[PDB]
Amino acid sequence: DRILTTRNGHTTSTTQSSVGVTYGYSTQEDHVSGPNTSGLETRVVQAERFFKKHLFDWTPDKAFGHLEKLELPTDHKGVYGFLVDSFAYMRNGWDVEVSAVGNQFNGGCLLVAMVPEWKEFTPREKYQLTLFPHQFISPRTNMTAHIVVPYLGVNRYDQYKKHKPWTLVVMVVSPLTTNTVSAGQIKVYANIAPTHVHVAGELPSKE
Amino acid sequence: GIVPVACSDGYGGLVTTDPKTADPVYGMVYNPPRTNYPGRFTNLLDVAEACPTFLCFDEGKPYVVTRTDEQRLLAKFDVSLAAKHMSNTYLSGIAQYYAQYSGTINLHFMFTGSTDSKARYMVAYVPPGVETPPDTPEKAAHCIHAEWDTGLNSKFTFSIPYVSAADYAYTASDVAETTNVQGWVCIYQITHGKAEQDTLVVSVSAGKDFELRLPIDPRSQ
Amino acid sequence: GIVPVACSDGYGGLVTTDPKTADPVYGMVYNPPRTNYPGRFTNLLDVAEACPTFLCFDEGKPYVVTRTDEQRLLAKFDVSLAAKHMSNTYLSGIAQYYAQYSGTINLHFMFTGSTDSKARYMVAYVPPGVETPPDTPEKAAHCIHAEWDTGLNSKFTFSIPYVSAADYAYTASDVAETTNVQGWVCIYQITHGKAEQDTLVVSVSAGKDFELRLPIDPRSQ
Amino acid sequence: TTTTGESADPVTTTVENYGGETQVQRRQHTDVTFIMDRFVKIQNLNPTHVIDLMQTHQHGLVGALLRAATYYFSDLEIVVRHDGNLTWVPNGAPEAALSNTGNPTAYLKAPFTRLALPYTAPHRVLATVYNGTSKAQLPASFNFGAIQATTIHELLVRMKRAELYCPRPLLAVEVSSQDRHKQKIIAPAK
Amino acid sequence: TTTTGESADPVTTTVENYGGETQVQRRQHTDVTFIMDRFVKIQNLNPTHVIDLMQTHQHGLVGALLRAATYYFSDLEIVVRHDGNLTWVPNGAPEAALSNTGNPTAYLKAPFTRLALPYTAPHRVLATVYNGTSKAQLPASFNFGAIQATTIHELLVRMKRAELYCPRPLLAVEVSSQDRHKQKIIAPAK
Amino acid sequence: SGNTGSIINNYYMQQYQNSMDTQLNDWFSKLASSAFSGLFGALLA
Amino acid sequence: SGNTGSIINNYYMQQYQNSMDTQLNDWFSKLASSAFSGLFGALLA
Repeated sequence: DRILTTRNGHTTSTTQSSVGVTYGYSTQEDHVSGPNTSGLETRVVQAERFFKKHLFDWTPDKAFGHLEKLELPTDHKGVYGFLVDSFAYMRNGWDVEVSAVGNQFNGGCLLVAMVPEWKEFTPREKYQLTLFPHQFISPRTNMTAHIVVPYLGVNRYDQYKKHKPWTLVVMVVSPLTTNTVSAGQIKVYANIAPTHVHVAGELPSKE
Repeated sequence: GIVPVACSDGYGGLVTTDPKTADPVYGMVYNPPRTNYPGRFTNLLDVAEACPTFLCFDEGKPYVVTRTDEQRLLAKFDVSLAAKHMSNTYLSGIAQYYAQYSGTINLHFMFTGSTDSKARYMVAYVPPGVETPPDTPEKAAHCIHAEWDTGLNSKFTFSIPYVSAADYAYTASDVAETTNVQGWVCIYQITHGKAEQDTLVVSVSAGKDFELRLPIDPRSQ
Repeated sequence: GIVPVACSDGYGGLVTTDPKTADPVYGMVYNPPRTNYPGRFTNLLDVAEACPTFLCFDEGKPYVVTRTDEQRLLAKFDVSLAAKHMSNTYLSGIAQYYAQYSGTINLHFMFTGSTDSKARYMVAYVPPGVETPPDTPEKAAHCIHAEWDTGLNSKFTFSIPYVSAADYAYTASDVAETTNVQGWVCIYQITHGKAEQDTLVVSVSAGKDFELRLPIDPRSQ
Repeated sequence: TTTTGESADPVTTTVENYGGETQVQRRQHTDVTFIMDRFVKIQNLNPTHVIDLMQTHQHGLVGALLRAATYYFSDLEIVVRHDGNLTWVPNGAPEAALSNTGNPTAYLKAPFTRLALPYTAPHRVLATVYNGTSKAQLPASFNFGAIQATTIHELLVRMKRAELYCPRPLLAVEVSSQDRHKQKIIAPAK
Repeated sequence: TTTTGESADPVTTTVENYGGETQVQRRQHTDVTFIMDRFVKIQNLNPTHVIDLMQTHQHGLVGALLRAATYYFSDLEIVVRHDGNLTWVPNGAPEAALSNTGNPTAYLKAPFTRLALPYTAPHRVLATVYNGTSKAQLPASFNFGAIQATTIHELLVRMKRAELYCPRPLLAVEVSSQDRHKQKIIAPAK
Repeated sequence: SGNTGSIINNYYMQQYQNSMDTQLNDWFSKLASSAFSGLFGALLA
Repeated sequence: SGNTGSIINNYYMQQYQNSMDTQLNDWFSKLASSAFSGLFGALLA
């Protein structure tokens, strides 16, 4: 059963080349109603759905250690994005799908990981990125990686305009190889959905 | 032989807040009785909840007033125990001696106008996240808020909620923080009827879950 | 009278790892709750078992590759937590802080070639007792070893056994020891089919009975 | 909550009024006995010194909370750094008694002397303000005795099992800023 | 053991696969609470010093293991060698408070002062890295209070009942040798 | 009682450690607990 | 608990010795214990 369909709201994603789902650090969420919001937080399901982002083009010239990152949340022009501008505090986890579509004649390997409290890693530290929740993408085996993570941080609710707890990271483990029958490059995309979205502290309007 | 002990380095010095007691030297003293002496308080916050004290508005008045009947922002103050407006309150007097707090702070509004004067007011809690506080009731309506009019009951009480990222907030405010960290309270007059010289007295008390922790001795001595 | 005690010479000084606690001075502090905070680890070796980290081969690559389809020794490294090849691993990062270890160390091999590339590999554990490591699969066959080919499952894991005279081995390596004390691991390519530019990624994790003991603080500070 | 303000009946509204939820509170740190139970400096000293809690600094943690009460009761602990031997006499003793050894006298033992003393006033409670004369200042009988030594360098007092009655005003620093009193809060270096 | 490498599911093979036998292991020394529970030096000191565990040496046993975690919690013990009296204030206190005796103040007693301190941050846990601003450096609120004395000569910290969350990279010395990092291991004389 | 944290009894008798009270009550606790809460009048929630 | 070895109770109350935790779980232990072992597929031993 390499076939998987994921649903988030009124959006679905179906992949026929998956190696399952990796859950990071936990399988459920910490308590979303703590003392810091005095019972004024509310959930917004209309924001729990997939949004898209191109990460990069995986080409043969990129070597081991080449790293691409996406700090979350990122600019969002839909419901979720509106919440970031209209409420002072928020919390949510992430349902992350990364795809790298070439063909089975390509070779190589990408590491896909979710990193809490991103800091630029030194070359030597890249050898240990597997300490973070991750999966690999190798054209001979899969085109999709899927990671699910909960919200975390020193604070139970956050101000995303000031702090991004999670960072999606894609790193080249072994360079893309090409044949006469393979793809020449692979475009890597992310399909992300925020999960268990809660907001607190409605802000005034700007007009 | 006798018991061998290790007199330990780093232990034994006097610490001004230590949890031990001194050796006594003058025993058997019986005190005059003070059974049922009135007015006792065993926790500072019992007093802070029960006795609201006055806020301080421009010119040292415990009230706001407006001459025009149009809608206006009557006052805006930082949600801080170190705010100018709270500087003469008992709650701030107590808070200065603790590093952190959390919980509800209650505002009281008492209208003192004559029978023939009426008004309608609005109070809003504006969380951190905006450059400047809203100048109109319309923009502020999108925040947590309450509106009320004057009548037989002269007093209205509103709870300023504790909404923050951390579980506790600092009682003092740092020189580096330009815009207030816990947000603002904005008091508006929606409109009034013949209330040009009539005032709204504002006071503050501690809410039911208001809490102060970590005693400190900060004043210059 | 009172209790007589012998204040004992040689006892009482501060020892940085002592098993006693200091006297407290600031009581009754209640912490914000951190119930079910995710990602906790209570033993370093739980992390070391579950998260393999990459080895380092000539040029700083976490993999080996070969252009010829003949049989070749692809890599040879010392069975040492101080080996060049293990220098960027989490297992070695942890091990530097302990003087001794024993137990299984696990190697993981992940083939990243395209569907049309195939290979057959061999890994051998060569104990101490020979001058130089075997350069061919044939000579190495007489050692403990495993052979595998590529297919649907891209990963093969092999346990490097703890075989030694003493019950524990040192994590660090001495300047005097020329040839490695715990032996070698040799990775060979038996042959391949159209796998000229395809690689084998190698990582390492702690085995089930892997153990580290005797904490030390060795780095230059 | 709407009420009759003039009656001055306490009214404690909650966030539940607009859908919030009141939390759990832990108030041990604002417990009276606890907060007053720590040593504070006395400062104005002489070789002969009458122990009067009103000599604590008025803005100090203990001195300010004490002045925020009208009446109080407590036992006491003192720490004294002195040259010579230290003698203490109870409330009511003739100053002359300080010279005699029959009164609690502590022989010098470095670095200082710490003692537990009982309340000895003839009144059931003492006051921080007193509207009248006894013959503004406080009555002479409002004290915890007196101490004497060749030289008294330092004196710390600690109120034990304190009781406070009838709250009085307690002030924070006045604010000139127009918004907030700002000061340097401790923060990591670099 | 043959498995699907891409899914990143942990796989722990054993020597039993080729006829060996897995042994008994004793891992108390790699227990987190245990390993972090020892004193380490702080080093960069001033007469006024904010206690920040990130000032431990990054390659030191405790400093390195701490940085190999994202979030952590612990109480603390400190040993301070100082001239004058030592005062400590909790997280959040105004720097000015360090001058007053009402705050935990330890009177000099040779050779140094050892104290047990509780965690006082307003956050449920602290972090060793923080991806953002609070107004890279860490937020000012990530500390265990501050201490002050006339002169602070030495400061040792000890994490008590430590909890670590979310592992991060931990590095050994890089090797130039091409085979093994070699160093002088202790050996008997003569 | 208040800022004392020894698990062990005091070596000295109470008659020596402290003065002793004689006989012949928390007003602010009662005052605070008596406070009105909620709303006065009809609610349309 | 961790690097403490006195057979005897602490002289001070726990409320003073340490901070106290409030409430409103070892992930890596579970992760490690969940690891696959042995062989995948048929064995000819």
